[PDB]
This record gives sequence, C-alpha cells and structure tokens, in this order.
Amino acid sequence: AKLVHDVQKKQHRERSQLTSRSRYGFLEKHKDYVKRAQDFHRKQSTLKV
Amino acid sequence: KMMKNKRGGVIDKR
Amino acid sequence: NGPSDVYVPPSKKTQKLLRSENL
Amino acid sequence: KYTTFQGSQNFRLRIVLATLSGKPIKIEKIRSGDLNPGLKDYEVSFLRLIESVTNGSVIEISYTGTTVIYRPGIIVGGASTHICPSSKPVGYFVEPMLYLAPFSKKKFSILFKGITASHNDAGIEAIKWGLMPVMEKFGVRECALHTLKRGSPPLGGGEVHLVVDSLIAQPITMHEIDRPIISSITGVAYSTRVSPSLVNRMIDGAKKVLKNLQCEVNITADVWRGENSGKSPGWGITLVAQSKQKGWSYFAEDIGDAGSIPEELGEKVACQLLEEISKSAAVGRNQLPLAIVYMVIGKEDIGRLRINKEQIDERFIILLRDIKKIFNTEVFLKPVDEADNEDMIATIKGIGFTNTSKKI
Amino acid sequence: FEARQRIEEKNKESSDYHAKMAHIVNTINTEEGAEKNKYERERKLR
Amino acid sequence: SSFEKQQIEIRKQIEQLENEAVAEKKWSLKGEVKAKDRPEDALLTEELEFDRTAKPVPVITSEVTESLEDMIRRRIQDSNFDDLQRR
Amino acid sequence: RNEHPYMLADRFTDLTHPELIETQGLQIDRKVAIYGYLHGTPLPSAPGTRVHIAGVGDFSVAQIEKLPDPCPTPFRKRLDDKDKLIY
Amino acid sequence: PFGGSSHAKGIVLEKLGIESKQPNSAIRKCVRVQLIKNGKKVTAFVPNDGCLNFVDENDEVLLAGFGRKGKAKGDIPGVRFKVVKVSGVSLLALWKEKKEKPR
Amino acid sequence: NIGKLIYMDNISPEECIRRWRDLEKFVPYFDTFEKLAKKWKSVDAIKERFLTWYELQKAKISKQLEINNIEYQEMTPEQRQRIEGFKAGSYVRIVFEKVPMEFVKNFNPKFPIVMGGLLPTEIKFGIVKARLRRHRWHKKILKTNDPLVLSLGWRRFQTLPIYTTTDSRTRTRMLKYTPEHTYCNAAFYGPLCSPNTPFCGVQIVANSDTGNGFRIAATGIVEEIDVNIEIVKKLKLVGFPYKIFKNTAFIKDMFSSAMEVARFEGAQIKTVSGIRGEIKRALSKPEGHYRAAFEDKILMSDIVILRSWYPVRVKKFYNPVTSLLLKEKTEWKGLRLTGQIRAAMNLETPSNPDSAYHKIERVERHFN
Amino acid sequence: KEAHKNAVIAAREGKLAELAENVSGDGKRAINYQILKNKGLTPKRNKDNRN
Amino acid sequence: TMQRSSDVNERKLHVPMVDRTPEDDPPPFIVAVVGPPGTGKTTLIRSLVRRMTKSTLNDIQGPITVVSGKHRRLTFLE
Ligand SMILES: Nc1nc2c(ncn2[C@@H]2O[C@H](COP(=O)(O)OP(=O)(O)OP(=O)(O)O)[C@@H](O)[C@H]2O)c(=O)[nH]1
Ligand SMILES: [Mg+2]
Repeated sequence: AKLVHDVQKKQHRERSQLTSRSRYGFLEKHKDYVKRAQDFHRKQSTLKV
Repeated sequence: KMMKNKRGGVIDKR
Repeated sequence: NGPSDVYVPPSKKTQKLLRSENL
Repeated sequence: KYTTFQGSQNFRLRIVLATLSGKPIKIEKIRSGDLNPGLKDYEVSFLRLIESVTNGSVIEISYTGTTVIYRPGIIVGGASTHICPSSKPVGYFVEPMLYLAPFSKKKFSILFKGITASHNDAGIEAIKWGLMPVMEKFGVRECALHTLKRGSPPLGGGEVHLVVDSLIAQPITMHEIDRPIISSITGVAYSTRVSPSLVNRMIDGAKKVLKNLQCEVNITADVWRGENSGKSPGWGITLVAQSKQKGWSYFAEDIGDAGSIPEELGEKVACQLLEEISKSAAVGRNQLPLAIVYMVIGKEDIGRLRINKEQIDERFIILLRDIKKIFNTEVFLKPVDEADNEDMIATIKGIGFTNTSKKI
Repeated sequence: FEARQRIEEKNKESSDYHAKMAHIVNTINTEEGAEKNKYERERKLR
Repeated sequence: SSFEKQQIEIRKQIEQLENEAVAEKKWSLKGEVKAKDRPEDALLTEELEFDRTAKPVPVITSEVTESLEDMIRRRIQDSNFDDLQRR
Repeated sequence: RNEHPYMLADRFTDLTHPELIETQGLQIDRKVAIYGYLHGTPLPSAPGTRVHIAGVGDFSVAQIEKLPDPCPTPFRKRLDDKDKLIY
Repeated sequence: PFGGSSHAKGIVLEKLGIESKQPNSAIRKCVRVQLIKNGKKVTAFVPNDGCLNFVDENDEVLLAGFGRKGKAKGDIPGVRFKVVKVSGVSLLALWKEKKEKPR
Repeated sequence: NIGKLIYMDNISPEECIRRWRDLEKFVPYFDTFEKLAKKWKSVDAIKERFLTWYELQKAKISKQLEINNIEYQEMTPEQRQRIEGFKAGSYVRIVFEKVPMEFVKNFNPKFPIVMGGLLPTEIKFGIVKARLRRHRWHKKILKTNDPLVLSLGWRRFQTLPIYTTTDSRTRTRMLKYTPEHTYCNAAFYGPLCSPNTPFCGVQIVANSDTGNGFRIAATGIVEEIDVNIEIVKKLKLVGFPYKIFKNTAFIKDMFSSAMEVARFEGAQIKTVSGIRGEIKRALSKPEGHYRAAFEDKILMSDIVILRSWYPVRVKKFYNPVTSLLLKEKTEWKGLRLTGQIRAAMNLETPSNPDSAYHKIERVERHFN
Repeated sequence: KEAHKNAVIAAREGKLAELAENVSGDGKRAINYQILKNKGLTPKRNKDNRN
Repeated sequence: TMQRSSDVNERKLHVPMVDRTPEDDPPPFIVAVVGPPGTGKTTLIRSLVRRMTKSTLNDIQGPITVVSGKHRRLTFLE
C-alpha cells in the first residue's frame, strides 16, 4: 500500500441466501462455482481420455 | 435520440 | 480553351491545400 | 421581462446577441403590414438551428407569426446537421453560427445542406477567407469550413461542414490602431456544372482590372467535377486582399447567373474589391459586425479598432443601437491625430464575458 | 431493432475511445521522452 | 406581505417533499425487484436500458437483396468467379 | 472579489412615502437607499443591474448617485491628527 | 531538469487522461503543467486518482522530479516530473486530510 | 458629434447620416458597375495602402492597464458614468425598489448588509454539477436528497443534491451517500454560477440545534452547469430457476408476462456466481417464465440478474435563506434531514431483513 | 407488532437523547481531539512502536 | 550559493493574474473582527479606533471606516 488508505481497502462482506429461497441451501458464489466447475472439467478430461 | 436530451422546443402556434 | 484548368484541378497540391562504393 | 424590438430587421443578430447575453427578448411586428405577414421559412429554420445549437432555450412563435419570444439558454453545440431551405444558402446559417461557435460545451461540428451561394449572402469562400481570419486573430485558432460538395442555385444540393474546435473563454481585446499594409491579393474562381473555360475568363477579367496596381495578384481556380458539383450550373468569383504581417483580409465576391459574361463578372468583383479597399480600414464593411461583436464580448478592458469615415452607415449604427439595447454598452469613436484622412478609432470596453458552458 | 442499434453504437464508442487513449499515451511517450533522453544525453556530458 | 406569501408557498412545498422524503420508494428506485415487487407488466410502459448478448439475425429486406444482386452482377460481368480449377 | 462588483453597506434607509404606508398599511414592498463604498470591479451605472443583497434576496438597481468621499485620505511624511478621520 | 533548480513552479493547464476508464492508471494520474520560468509545457504525474481532484486549473502547482526505481508495468516512460504541492499546500497532506486547500 | 448622433435614439439612422453630412443582406452596398468602372479605371488612389516568462505576462497585462488608463483619459460624464462607471472606492447611494417590508422592519445593524453584482450567468437557474466532499471534521456522512445549505457565490440557499459517480467513466450513476473520505460528483438545482467556483455546504444553520459538532459539512468546486442532467440508478431484475438442464434453464419470476419477456429478449443476464447468460424465449403457458442459456449448468440455489438502469431526477427545490428578514436572524429553519423527520413523526428507519449481512461459514466442498 | 415498533422506536429515541445530552456546561462550543491534534487518516500503528 | 539563488528565485514566480484594484483612490480595506461570543471584539474594535482616530467610540454598531495611514484607510466591522 503505497498511496492507499486503510479506510479504502476495507472488507466488503458477502451476502447470504434469501430467506424465502432458503430450502435450496447456500446461495453459492464465484469461489464455490469455480470449485464446482474445475472438478467437473477434470472428471470430463479423464473420461475423454 | 434527437428528443432524448433536449429541454427547449419552438412553440409554433401558427 | 481551358482543358488545362481541369488538368490543374485538385489532383495533389490543391487536393491537399483546398481543405484548410557501389563496387 | 423581455427586451422588445420591432420589425424584422437584423433578426439573426438579435437572436445571436440574445443568446450571447442571456437576456429574454421579444421581436414584435414581423412584417405585419404585408400581404403574407409574419416570419418567413428561412428565419423559422434559423430558429430551429438555434434550438439545435443551444439547450433549454424556449422560442415561442405567435399565432399570426408576426412576433417571436426568445428566452435563451446554454450553448451546448454538439454534432448536428441542418437541411436549410432553398430561400437562403448555407452562408445565411453559418454566418450567425460563427458568433456562437467558440462559446459552447461541445465543439461545433455541423454540416449544412443546401444551396451554396447567393447574390445577397455569404459564400463558402467568403465565410472561410474573410470571416475566419478575424476570428483567428480575435482568439480562436482551430476553425474550418469544409466543402464536401457545393450546389449552385436553384436546386443546390451542396454540403458544408463547419467545424470549430477551439472553445475559448472570451475573445481577446483587439488593438488595431493602424491601417494594415496589403501584402498580396489572392482569390478563388469556382465553377460547377459548366465548362472549365469560364473560370479562366473570370480570372483574366479580374486580373486585367488588377494589373495596374504594383502588388502581386494570384487567383486560384477550381472547377468542380462529378457529384461534388451539385445539381445546378453556376460559377462565381471571390477575391481577397491579404495583409500578411498581421493577418488581415478584405474580401469581395459575386456569382454569375443566366446570361452573364465571365469577364464582366471578374472585372466587376475586382472593382468591387478595390472599392472595399478604399472604403475599408483594418476591417471590411462586412467583416466589421462580428469584429465589433467580439470586441464587445471580450474581457472587461478597452479594445480599440481603427475604422474609416465611409464604414459608418445606417447598418453600422443600427448594429450599435441593438448592441446598446441588449447589453447596455457604448462605443467611443475617437478620431486619430493626423489629418490626411478621416478615420475614427472605435474603443469598446467589453462586458465581462466568459463562456460558462465549457466544463472544467 | 434496438438490439442492433445499441450494440453497434457501443462498439463504435469503444473503438473511438481506445484510439483516443492510445493516441494520447504515445504522444506523451514520443514528444516528451525525446526531451527526457535529450536531458539525459546532455547530463551525461557532465 | 410578499415575503409572507413566498414563505407560505415555500413551507407548503417543504411539507410536500418532506413527507415525500419519509415516504416509501418507488419500485423502480430499488435494486432487486422481482415480478411481485412491482405492478403487473409495468416494464412495457417503462423503456429500460440493458446490454444484449449478440446481434440479432439480420432481416432480409429489398435494400439488402438489391445490394447483394448488384454485387453478383459486378462479379458476373467481370467473371470474378471463385470456382474450383481442375487439376 | 476581482471579477465581482460588491459593496458593504454602512448606511441604510427607506425612501418610501409615509402617507403611502398610511394608505396601503405596512404590507408594502418599499424602496430603500443603501449607501456605502464599493469594491472589486466597476459596477455599471445604468439602472437595471442585478444585485444580490446577501441575506434578503435578489434585486435590480434603480438609480445610483455617487457621493463625495465621507472619509477621504489626504494628499518620510507623517499622518496629521487633523487628518486621522472617522466615518 | 528544470535548469538550475530542484523544484519548479507551474500552472495547471488541464487534467490529461480525464476520460481514462481505469482508476489509478498512469495515463489518468497525469497532469499537463506550464512552467512559469521558461513558459514551456511539460507533463507531470500526481500520486493517485484520489488526489487528482485537488488540482483543477491554473492552480499554481509545484513539481519535482519523479525518480523511477525500476521499469514499472503500467508505466508511460516519458513523463519526468511529479506534482508535490498545489496552491502552496502539500497535496500528500491534502490527501491524508491534514490541511485544507485554500483558494 | 457622431457618437451623440448614434446614441441619440429618437432619430432615424439615415437621419443621423444626413445630419452628419438591413443586416440580412450580408454583402454591402456597392455602386452601379458602370459608375464603379469609371471610378476605378484609375488605380492611384490606394497605392499607398498597397505595397522571463512570468515578467512577460505581467508586462502584457500592465501594458493593457496603461492602455486602459490613457484611453480612459476622456470626457468626464463618459468615463465617470457610462463607459466604465464607478470603479472602486466610490461612495454611492444605491436605490432598490420592491425591497421586502421585513428588512426595513427588522433591520438590526449588527448584521452586515452586503450586496454583490450578479453576472449574466448567475441569474440563470438549472442543474449545477459539482464535485464535492464531506468535510473531514464533519462527523456524519451526507445523504442524497437530504437538504443542505450551500454558499455558492453571493447566495446561500438550501437545496437537495444527489451524489453521483461515473463508474470508470461509463455512466454518471447515482450514489446513496457521499463517500467517507474523498470526492464524489453532485448535482443540485440552483442558480448557475460559473464553473471552477468553490463552495461550502452546511447541514444546520440555526442555533437551537447547533449541538457540539462541526457545522460545515460539505466542501467542493463547481465542475459544470447545464439545464438538464441524465443520471441513472441501477435496478436489477432478479428471477430464480425452476427447471435446469445442462447449459440452459427455465427462469421463474423476474417478469409478469410474455409481453415483458418479449420486450427483453436477447438480454444478457448472469447468476450470482458470475455465470453469464442470455434470455432466449418466453415460455408459453407459465407467463413470466422463460428459457435462458448459460455458460454451463447453473444450480437450483442461484439467482439470475438483469442489470438495467433507471433514470433518476434531481428535485427542483430551492429556497434562499433570507436570514435578515427574520426577527431573530439566527434560528433559520428550512427542510429537515430525513433522520429528523423520522424522529419527529416516529417512523422506524426502513430495514430490509435480508439486506443485513451475516457470518457465512463454508461447508467443506467434496464431490462424488 | 406495535409493541415491537414502539420498542425499537424507544431504543432509538433513548439513544438519541443520551447522545444529545453531551453538551458542555456553558454556551462554549469547545473544540475536540480530531480538530485539535489533526492526526488526519493514519494507518493503525503499534503500541510497541510508541516506545 | 548558486543553487540557493535558483531555488529562492524560483519561489518568486506565481500565477500572473489581473489586479482590478485601482491605485488612485482604493476602497477602505474591509477588516472583519471574528470571534466566539465572549472575547475581545467590541473592546478590541473600540481600542483600535481610539488609538487610530483619538475618539472614544463607545457603543459601536455597523461598519466603521477610519483612516489609518497616508493612503491606507480601512473599515471595521464585527
Ligand atoms: N480578563 C479579560 N476580560 C476580557 C478581555 N477582553 C475582553 N474581556 C471581557 O469580555 C467581556 C465581554 O464583553 P466583550 O469582550 O465586549 O464581548 P465580545 O468579545 O464583543 O463578544 P459578544 O459578547 O458576543 O459581543 C467584557 O466585559 C470584558 O471585561 C481580556 O483580554 N481579559
Ligand atoms: Mg460585540
């Protein structure tokens, strides 16, 4: 941090699943999706082999 | 697109 | 007759100006 | 609320100075005692051009058409196009835009579409070579009238791209206490949809009148071939006299019509130019309006410009009366202190103008 | 219709902006790095 | 007086936009609106702006058939044919 | 300050008409003279110049009569106690 | 660089790169300044986009050299100077709110 | 003689020229061509017309100033009244008509009576675009469409600003508060000053509520003036999947009708996982349900999003303070802040229950 | 519902009252620490660095 | 001392602006006495005008313009 304020590089908090849509648990976000997608891709790669 | 950001207009009462 | 007046139209110069050892 | 004018004289200058000053005006009795009374189509389309250029200005034409209410607004510019009517050429609409042109948010890039020339109006070469240098030394530096195609009357069909792109704050204060020495005299002879020999006939007539003065005469020649020629036959001639040490210029133009001899038109425009040189001092009789308009909307200082005796006329002093009627300023004509000629030096203290539309 | 018009005007705007920014970047590069290298060249003589 | 007239009208519109300020928002002035957070088919009257993925399929009108046909005519009168050539 | 004609008011009066106040009855927007020195750029002398009196509203001037200086400066040297004036 | 001095005073013409769509890009934090001594127009940086809204126009800036310690990534090499004051007030102090810029 | 003739404006202009010895027509009046031919057959009449940096700028401006003085040295009622008029240090009386009653009635000489001359710009109203900043010692953040009293030029006036951002210079879209420690843009309906003029802004100007804190709240300069601004607030349309396949899904409720989906066909949507997508066609029997295609298989626990933009308007509200027309001249009260209105009429502050953040804990992610 | 409404409204007005009665004894709007010492926008620093 | 001379001669340079204040009869410079309620001001304006004009100006009000120099006069207000 050379010219950055610590009140500027704050922590944005992430949002939860809506309580009306709560039976489908855990609204998944981009880290969860990439954990899903690269698993699918490595298993499709070994299936293709 | 011509109307979009205008604010005037001639008022032709003829 | 003035065919040279069309031969000296905006071709290059007026076209650009009329808009402003071994061995 | 409204500054009131009468009659349909100086109509473009009234609407232009109302746009500069920001003062609501009324123009009453637009030819009311007439058989077809009211505003004409070319000045109605000029009002449409004002609504294109500005933003938030409300224009309010009456039922009878004989009185107009202009409550001005911010000059914003932008890119546009204007399909002006056949009653007036593109010079009638690009002449009053040269006042409003350097004082807008976005730069003027307009292309007018219609007839190029007229007997009683400004041409492309008139606007360019005469009226652009006086703005060029009043403070703007990037202004250009381009011809993409030109159309002689009556059918026309010529487009003209007016682009000004120096948005100055205010024009500088003029100080021309001299008569500028004419260094050269050049010109342009144009012809569309006719034979290319008429241009050389015009050039030879103008230069055989001009040959006895001991300066240098140079007239450039353009015939217009193809789609760039427009929809009608026409030809014309525009001479300028060029003071090169300061940049001043004095012009005169005309156009020929059905039955006109080109040597006659060339010598007529040459003699009309020499008479403009005679009746001129540091401006022309037609460059004088926007010269003193930029002097009156300069800074809050004194700017002085030399004029001669014969440039004073009913047009010039009705201009001065309209200037004082809108924003309450006077010109002071002091005479020079040497007496081989009658030249005043008009000193105008400019109002405190800035352009407040350009974003900082 | 609005789809085609909005897409092509956005493409035109982006292609204009990239040209404008690249122009000002390498004009600041050329006609001021020439002076930087001229000052370095006449500082190496000292 | 005239200042009393102006002050009455100023405080009238002050009262108006203060209960406007403490009032609820419109549907369009919140992010995250479902179909039932807003009136029925209110987006036909509303003219929203959104980005779109690909250009639509071109409509084939008489102008584009005319342009394509005179392209074909230029090629076919200059014999600009991109055929295969027999080895 | 140096593109604006301003003025601090050291003297104030209403040159209204008291029998006009007796006619209409104290609701009258009444005329006012404001005396003082002015600073900044030259304020123009024509009537109708717009002016903000900072705290009462916007007006336009009606007539200006400039007055001789009530507290003038006189024409190494020292300042005479005769010429140490006060207004 | 400036001749015989270490700093130079200058006049802010216009914030170059004000239409750059990338925050804290070197094109964006980049100001054009007319030096008052010899009249010539140079180009100077500013510490960030956040302190870019302390200069506006004809601001009586003060500018020193830059001193790049290594070939940067998003650089534009060919801008030599950095803005170190504005209207006689250090804009690092302005950026951390220790002073207020007077006009 | 000639200037008095020009500005004596009850006589015709040709009468001015007559007793000294029309602009739609651009080219001026010339003689007949025959008269001009016999006049300019000769040529000899006009043959004599034919043939450091800082100190430099200061020298130019002092040259202009000495030109000003030596050309002012002229007629006395010309200089001292009408060609410049009342330079500085002139003691004047100045008469205003239609001054309010309350000024003369409540004139207390402690409070100064300042007057300033408005320019041609500053009598115009409209949207002023500023860039402003919460003042570093003002405690509370500022809110859009809460009034604050600006001191913009000579005028002090309470207005309703709306703070915007040009998010990487694409929009000018609408914030809901000012930032904590930097500048934002703003736009308020008020009297159009010139650009580059600075201003302060104050929440509270009275003394009954003057509290213990710092009273000046906002600082800024004016960037631009205009008659209209085009600013937007983002609205997203959220809808949920109910039938998912590979690479395509059927999306339930962001629309109420197939006409609405037809209006929005081809638009790019995305899930909250950032999976991009596009809406393709409205389904027939369930009305607002449509078919979208995505980058890959989305889940049943996702929400799709159509980021759109709704235009928002500045509120044309303007009251100048007029503190000198009061009997107290402090204690000026204008529009209240929104927290003050809620505290007055005891409405609780609006709380969306699913807008509040939580402490999300990840379960470990294992696959088959 | 109205009991919870007046409960949260009473908590708001109680907090606002106990905050707004922080007034000094006389009419003297004393300056405070952030205007007095002027330590504008510093990073978090170390107690071990304070000695 | 040449580097000192350059770095000192540099800080004479400022933005060249116009003046618009006359040199013949300039206005009285506006002096504003600004204080929180309860310190100086009145006592101070009274003391300054008593020293300047030899006149006990008890019970001030409004702007007060006095001559305090051979060419500098100035206006006191509170
Ligand atoms: N001890 C002491 N008292 C002072 C001093 N200066 C002023 N005072 C007192 O301040 C008291 C309040 O009156 P002023 O000083 O005229 O008040 P002010 O500063 O004009 O402020 P306002 O009451 O708001 O008009 C006076 O009665 C003085 O005795 C000082 O230097 N020392
Ligand atoms: Mg006191």
